[PDB]
Amino acid sequence: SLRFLYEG
Amino acid sequence: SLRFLYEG
Amino acid sequence: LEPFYVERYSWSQLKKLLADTRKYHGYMMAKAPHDFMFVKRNDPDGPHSDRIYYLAMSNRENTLFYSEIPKTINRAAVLMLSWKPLLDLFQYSREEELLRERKRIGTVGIASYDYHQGSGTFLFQAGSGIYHVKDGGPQGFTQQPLRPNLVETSCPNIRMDPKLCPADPDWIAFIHSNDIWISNIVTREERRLTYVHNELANMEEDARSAGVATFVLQEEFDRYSGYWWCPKAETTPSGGKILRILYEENDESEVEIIHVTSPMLETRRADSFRYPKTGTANPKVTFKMSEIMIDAEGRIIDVIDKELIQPFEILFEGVEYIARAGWTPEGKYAWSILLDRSQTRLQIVLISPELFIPVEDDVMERQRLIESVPDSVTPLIIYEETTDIWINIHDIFHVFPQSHEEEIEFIFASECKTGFRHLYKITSILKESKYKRSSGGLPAPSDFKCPIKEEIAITSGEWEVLGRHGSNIQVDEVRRLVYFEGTKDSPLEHHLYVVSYVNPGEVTRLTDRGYSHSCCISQHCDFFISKYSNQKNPHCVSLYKLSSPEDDPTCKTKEFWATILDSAGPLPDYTPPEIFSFESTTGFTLYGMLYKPHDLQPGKKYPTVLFIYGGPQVQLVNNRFKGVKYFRLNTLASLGYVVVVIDNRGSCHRGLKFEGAFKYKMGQIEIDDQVEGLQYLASRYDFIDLDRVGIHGWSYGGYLSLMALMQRSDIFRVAIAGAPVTLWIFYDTGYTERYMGHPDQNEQGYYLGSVAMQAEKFPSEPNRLLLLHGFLDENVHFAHTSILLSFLVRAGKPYDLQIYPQERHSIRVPESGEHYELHLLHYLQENLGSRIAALKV
Amino acid sequence: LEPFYVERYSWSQLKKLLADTRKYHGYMMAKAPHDFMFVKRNDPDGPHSDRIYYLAMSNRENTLFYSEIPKTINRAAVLMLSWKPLLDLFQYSREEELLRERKRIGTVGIASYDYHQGSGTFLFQAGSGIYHVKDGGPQGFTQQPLRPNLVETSCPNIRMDPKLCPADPDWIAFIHSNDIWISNIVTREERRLTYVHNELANMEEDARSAGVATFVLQEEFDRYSGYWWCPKAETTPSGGKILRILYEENDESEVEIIHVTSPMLETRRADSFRYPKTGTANPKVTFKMSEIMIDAEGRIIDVIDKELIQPFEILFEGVEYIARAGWTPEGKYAWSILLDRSQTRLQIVLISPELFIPVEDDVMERQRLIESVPDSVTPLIIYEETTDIWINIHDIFHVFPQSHEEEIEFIFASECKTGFRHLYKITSILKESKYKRSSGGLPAPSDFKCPIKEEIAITSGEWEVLGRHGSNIQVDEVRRLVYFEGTKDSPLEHHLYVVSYVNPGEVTRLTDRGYSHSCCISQHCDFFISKYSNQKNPHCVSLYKLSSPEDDPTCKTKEFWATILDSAGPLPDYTPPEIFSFESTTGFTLYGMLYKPHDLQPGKKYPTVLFIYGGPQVQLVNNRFKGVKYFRLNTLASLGYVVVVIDNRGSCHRGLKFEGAFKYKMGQIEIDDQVEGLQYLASRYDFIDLDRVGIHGWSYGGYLSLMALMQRSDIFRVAIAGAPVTLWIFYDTGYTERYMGHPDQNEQGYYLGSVAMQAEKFPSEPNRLLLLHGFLDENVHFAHTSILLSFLVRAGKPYDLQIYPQERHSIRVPESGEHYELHLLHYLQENLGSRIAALKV
Ligand SMILES: CCCCCCCCCCCCCCC(=O)O
Ligand SMILES: CCCCCCCCCCCCCCC(=O)O
Ligand SMILES: [Ca+2]
Ligand SMILES: [Ca+2]
Repeated sequence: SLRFLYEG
Repeated sequence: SLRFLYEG
Repeated sequence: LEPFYVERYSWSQLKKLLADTRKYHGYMMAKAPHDFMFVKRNDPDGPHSDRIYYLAMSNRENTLFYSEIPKTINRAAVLMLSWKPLLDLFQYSREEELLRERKRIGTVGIASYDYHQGSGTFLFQAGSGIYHVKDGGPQGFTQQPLRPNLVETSCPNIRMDPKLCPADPDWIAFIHSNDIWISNIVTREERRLTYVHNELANMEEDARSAGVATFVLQEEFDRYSGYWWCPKAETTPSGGKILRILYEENDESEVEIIHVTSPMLETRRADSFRYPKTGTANPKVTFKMSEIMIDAEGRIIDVIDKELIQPFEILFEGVEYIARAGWTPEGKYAWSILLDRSQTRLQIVLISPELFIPVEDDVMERQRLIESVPDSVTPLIIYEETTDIWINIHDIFHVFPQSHEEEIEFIFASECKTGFRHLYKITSILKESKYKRSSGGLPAPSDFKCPIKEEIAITSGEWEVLGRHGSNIQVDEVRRLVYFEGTKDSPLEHHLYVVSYVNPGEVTRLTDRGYSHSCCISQHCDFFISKYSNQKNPHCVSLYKLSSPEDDPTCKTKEFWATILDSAGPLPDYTPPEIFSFESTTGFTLYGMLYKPHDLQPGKKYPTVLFIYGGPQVQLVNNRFKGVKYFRLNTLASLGYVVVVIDNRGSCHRGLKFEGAFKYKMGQIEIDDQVEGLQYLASRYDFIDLDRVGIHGWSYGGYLSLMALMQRSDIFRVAIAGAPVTLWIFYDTGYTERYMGHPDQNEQGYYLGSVAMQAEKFPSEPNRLLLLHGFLDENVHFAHTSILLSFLVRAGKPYDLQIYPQERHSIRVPESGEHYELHLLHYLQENLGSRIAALKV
Repeated sequence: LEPFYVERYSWSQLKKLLADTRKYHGYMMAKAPHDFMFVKRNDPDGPHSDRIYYLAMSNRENTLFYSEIPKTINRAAVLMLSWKPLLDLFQYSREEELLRERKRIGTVGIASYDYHQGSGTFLFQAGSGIYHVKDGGPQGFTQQPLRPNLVETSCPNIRMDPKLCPADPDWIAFIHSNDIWISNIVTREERRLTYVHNELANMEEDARSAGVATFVLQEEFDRYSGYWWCPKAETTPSGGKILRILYEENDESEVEIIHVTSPMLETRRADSFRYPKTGTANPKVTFKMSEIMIDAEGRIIDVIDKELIQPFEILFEGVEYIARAGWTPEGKYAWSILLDRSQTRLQIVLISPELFIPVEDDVMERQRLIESVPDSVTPLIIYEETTDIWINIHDIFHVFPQSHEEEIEFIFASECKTGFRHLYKITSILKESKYKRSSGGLPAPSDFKCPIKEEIAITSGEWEVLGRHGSNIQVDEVRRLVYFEGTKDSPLEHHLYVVSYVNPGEVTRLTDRGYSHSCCISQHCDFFISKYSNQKNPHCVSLYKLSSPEDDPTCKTKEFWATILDSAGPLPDYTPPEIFSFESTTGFTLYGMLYKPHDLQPGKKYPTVLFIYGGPQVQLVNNRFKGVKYFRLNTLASLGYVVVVIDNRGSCHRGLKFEGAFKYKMGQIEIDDQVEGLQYLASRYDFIDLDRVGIHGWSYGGYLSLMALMQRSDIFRVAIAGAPVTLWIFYDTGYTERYMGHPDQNEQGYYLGSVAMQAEKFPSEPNRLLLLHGFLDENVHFAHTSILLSFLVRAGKPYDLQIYPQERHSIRVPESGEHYELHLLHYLQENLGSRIAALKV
């Protein structure tokens, strides 16, 4: 999936 | 050697 | 209308600003309770009906808690359920690290758990250790934290994917060095079941695994396990039993090997990865069965590894991917949801254990075993469907108890009939097949198809049932109802619904409007929990009791029982966005979000930042709290940027036709929708300065950020592209072929969709293009950026670049995220927002 | 004094400017004639005394030419020698590509050639093909281009490093898949001599090579061959002969393997390299000998591979590196120049062929062969020297004909006695050694040392003889003179000198002052060619006839004979720099170059760009034409930048003590010299604006550019660091240990010298730090940049980055160089020079 992960 | 090569 | 120019802070001052505003968002960034389970007390004298178990974060680690559900409540007051810790205190590897990328797990601790109802046995992994505890079975209910009991091992490496045998809670299985092992938690016996992989060998000459989901299945199909316990034990005359494990065996020998930079940068090395790039070989797959003979007192007598009577390619013609698998509730058949390469044909196929025979290299003894299996034993394709768009795999599949011998009854969901995902009750006839194995021919395409006796639509309309990311059904087999999540009231809100599956008609909404809900329904169908939020209010978690009116069991009502997690409350910094919409020239209503600049001055126009994803399987615009994950859009608004987000055609929760708009054409239509919505806002709101528009996104969002600057440099002044796809030939089979087809069948779409092939079309002015990328990215390889740069250099085009050397397709190290936010904010200031930015042209 | 702000051009306009100015420098960037050789006509009736052969570029490829040297000349006119092509017209691999990096070859075509005087046979590689032609031997002299004759082969892969056997010009040797082969160019017989490497295997399990110089020796010691033909054949009683090849056999099994990104970025792969990082294992080395028995009509009878009687580590105690090797002129001894690990001990060691015995795994037959070799046969250390700074390896070593049995006479050069490199005539006594192999002990350190009978200083003073990059001696054994290049007249100019080696006294300069000269002396010692230039005039190549006065053969004079290459002439765009100097507080005169801004306005101060190298083995500041390679410093001057270059302490051509200033302390002293010289200029020239100083350099220059910004942010506004060393632990043994020692013996120097360990010390303001790096760099790995970035991100520091994805430690693709120049010029404009740059703070 072209889905990045960043929650901060 | 820390010697780069660029002649243009 | 004169231009507003943002306050021009230094790098150190922006770091301070961002740090201060991050300081009051530690408590916000905390996992809500999840993975709920209801267990009945069965105690008439006691005050509690149920105990609920769940995973939650009380900066703490994720762990198991329980709460007590009372039989009665004081309906004047609001009951806050206290969180009791289930576990006492205790005394990453590469495969954990990668699984956490594949599952998109941001949090730390216990990720999941198993439970055996009949014994109360919990099984869960916590760090390297596999652990078990007992609660809520014959042994009763604890009033204090339980000690986790380590499952001891002689295995040297990390044990992955532990599962309790439902047939016997003394037994567990797990993966170790890509082979299936089992372990008995009472006797401590440990046994390797498959001998397919060698831990000591190099991956270049050792590409076989068992019980494991390969990269594409984890990344593109959300399947993380490759083995499944049979739920029932077969008794032997001896007094013991036979336990069964169906598993997938993979051979990745012909799959291409790529090299990804090793995290330990000091080594100056690179790890090997089996990566099936689009148009190249996926792994060679098959089904296998491990037959495990146990004696009267729980010791292993024997293990017989078994294979399909004929090859996988023969028995399951045209199948590339094992999308899902499992067992029927009595263990008579293994089931599987199978896809073809194009992902335009789905099949649900029952597989009997009698299709499997022992592995035998001796050709004489093998031929006796083949003929001993009857010709009546065959694969049973109980359901088959096709589409001209694509099959979206989901987790909805419920099999009812087998009532008649030659029939199977089940609920499935599909978009193939109407173009929206709906529930269908199906009954299939298990005929003896026309194909006979003795004759010595090969089976024709349709020879394993089952006739459809009954196919009733349970739901219908211009709205979808949800089957992904935790959304599922819950079937009440007593009252003959099915609970499900859906978009019926609104595409901006998820809601819980209920409907009959026998005489389907009225669909009753069980959740309150003005919130989006993610729900869990009790196995007993008398409670549900909702994790819910809206644009203004942070997420809450509440318990609701279900009941029927006296006169009609079909009708279902709900009543608030208790609060599990209270809302943190509206944060004073955070001003939420307004949801807008507009009728597109494409014929669809398109939704968006608008963050107005804070302290809006009249007679002044502000610089605009378009945050974008714009890709399949995601909806950014809905009625949920955006003050956690998208908190920095508010920060941009607080400094004077207009912030816009638009869900263009191709995004999800609007049916298959809407999603299918960019089939074969990714990158070609999305910016039209974005510009249209952006122009709608500018004519309506005069504070939007169209001369200073920036665009920013990650992954697909970064892809579109590059497409925006390439296609529409007239609109977009700056583009900040995060981990973008610049070349579709680099991306994998499962994703690319689904949306774009095979490269040879879409030469122009692949060309037009690849920005690296079109470097000449980028702007010749600098300070307009910023590329961001994690250096260690194994999903969207850094070569996307490196090759784009290569062609930009050849074309004489300027670029800016920032690498995050410790990151993959994610930002996990705090310092990376802080630097990213700081650099982005400073970039926007210097090249879009500020007064110096205007002078710079 | 008000600030001058440079004209602010767009990216497209700067591209135009640079392209226009590059358009009149195609003819400038062309290789001067080189690799000269003189051959006598021996024709009394003919008008020519000699024919000279040379490699030259007439955008053309490098090829062989000849010119005719007349017996007499018209001394009124100037003779221009016409270039006759030697060759007719014809009908990269990884190892060619890497060799061209190691040798620093920028040009295309024939890189070198062999010649056998007695037959006239030329041997040379041209592309993949090895070729030969005949001229100037018994067969006479051609008056038209000769057809190159391909040496045919059955070898599938590229043949490297071809050499003619001096003992028999029918035979050649070459390297193929890291093994030595031989081929007969008449009979076409081809034979593999060593069986040490397998072409089909992986390099991870196949680390042995023969006849090959490994990475460190090519990169750090300028040795590119690992095998050497014996110059004489031993006759056999049968009527045939024995040819010999000494060779180095290397085992790189224990050398660390790093991964460098593969040039084909689409593969997303990485190549394996044996890279000995500082403080880790170098290859295990030894000497071997191939004994090749040929019959009466040139067919190979047999090949006997032979090894040292005792191990290399026993016979050559303390030796890490085989720096050089060869044979004595009669072939009686093989010689070798050997270094210890610290490179503070050199040894010249003679090695007899009798030290080698046949390879035999049979322990019985081996023990007979060991005892058959006499104890008198032993290694002969003919010279040994030490230093507290370091041994600078050079190519000067001349062995005279052996006059007496127990003596050898030779010229060597050294800095160890006085601290400046001078020629010394040495005579060593070849005693029978105290160590006896029969006794069964091991030899003590001094047991192979030869007594020094005579050691006469041929040259002396506060100036050096040149022995690197083509500079060598030429010995006239008749007149007993030695020709050499030196710095006696000036450190800014190289000149040709001559002196007696018997009664050394007067040193006569044969070249004219006001130019720097690179010279070739004829083997017959009656001509020399000078390639010469100065700061104002482009390079010329002229032939000079040598002669003595009637009264004194010792005294040598010269006379201009002819021009080989005429000067292109002063280019109108190009204004050269002025050489300056200043007395440093360190006690040394330090030289520099100053490019004044073009059209210098009075009462105005200009932004300054300090171009820097500042590392060992290089001198940037001298009296040579800088309008080819450093043409863009003039371009910077033409736009309004002051450009400064300073040769700080540590640079070369100033003796060993001056070079030794930064031993153990690299990065700590260089910027003091640079700032001192920069402050000298500012007090003298008020047009230097010290508030706007930029610094830029490549490799060591990039290293110091980072050190400048880190140490002295008060001085330097911007730093542009090209392919820098950010971490000394990443760099190799040969270089790092020579200048900085072992990491454990210099913990603070390694720390202070590594900018990546000191990320916190960089500026918190952006637009001051620009990193540039070739992505495919196998010398200074990209990890230097990637790890620096990692720590800058952790420290919250800003950076700019540009990658050149097609480049290694060099810029070869034209588009890369164009983009680099464009981006650099634009960066300097926006962040140092222009009016907007001043506002930006
Ligand atoms: C200072 C400005 C920072 C902007 C914050 C942007 C948040 C980035 C979130 C990354 C993920 C986006 C894709 C969302 C999805 O596909 O689920
Ligand atoms: C537009 C500005 C361009 C500046 C040109 C700089 C030339 C770079 C030359 C690279 C090599 C330097 C090291 C010299 C050496 O060690 O021999
Ligand atoms: Ca996934
Ligand atoms: Ca070299």
